[PDB]
This record gives sequence, structure tokens and C-alpha cells, in this order.
Amino acid sequence: MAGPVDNIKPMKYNDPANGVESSIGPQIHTRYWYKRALIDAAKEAYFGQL
Amino acid sequence: ADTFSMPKHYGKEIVRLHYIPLLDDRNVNDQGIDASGATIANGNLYGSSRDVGNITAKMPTLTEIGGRVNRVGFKRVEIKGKLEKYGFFREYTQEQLDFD
Repeated sequence: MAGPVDNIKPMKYNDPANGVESSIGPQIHTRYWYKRALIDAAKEAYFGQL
Repeated sequence: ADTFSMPKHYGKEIVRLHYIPLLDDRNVNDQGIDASGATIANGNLYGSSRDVGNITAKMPTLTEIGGRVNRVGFKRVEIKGKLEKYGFFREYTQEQLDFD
């Protein structure tokens, strides 16, 4: 479920996207953006040609 | 007054970051190992306190063996700014200009 005992507890990067925020403080960006959208293909016609 | 040109596709809010110094009361943290070694809830070294008695009790002292003592930490803050729109209009007729 996790690693071994810490016994140190330094300035970490605990998961900010859900739950515990951070050591330094608030974050600006927590995810990278894929700039190319996913578009479905067009359908096909069988009766129009005839 | 100064003018800042907000970009086009970034909503209607502006956010800026602010950094807190070490010896400050806004620098609350948990990296709080003291001079003898103990996890205390004070990791800013008496920050922003001007009392002599309080000051000469949290000073970082060192022995001949060193050890894990006198840890510190840092924090951050953010600020915001906003926008809005305004406008007004007037209307008239044609005979008003001609027959005045």
C-alpha cells in the first residue's frame, strides 16, 4: 500500500491532484494538456450513389 | 495607474505567487526539529518576534557532536485579480435632426 517507515519526513511532493496538498504550498498546474483533440471519423453512405 | 493586458483564452482571473521569508509568522510548517532533537510544531525560528526573552530561547545552538537538530521550512501564498464589462447607448429619430 506504501513504502517503508519514513523516520525522516523531508519536504516531499505528496499527491496534490487528490487529497494532501504539498510541502511548499499550493500548486498552479497538476496535469499536462494534450493539445490535439480526438475526433471521431465520419460515417458512410450506400444508398445515395445509386 | 498601470495597465496589464490580459490574454485571450485564459478565463477571467489572474493569479500571482508570493514567497514568505524564513523568520516570519506566516511561515507555519512542520519541519520542527529543535536544538536538542524533538518534533515540535514550530519550523520558522521565532519568526517576527521582538521579545528578548523569547528570542534567546529558540536560537540554533550546536554541540561538538552535531546531530539532527535545527530544521526549518518554507511556504507560499497566492493572490488573485478580476475583470468586468460596462456600456451604455442612446437612440434618436430622424425628424429631430432635420426640423431642429
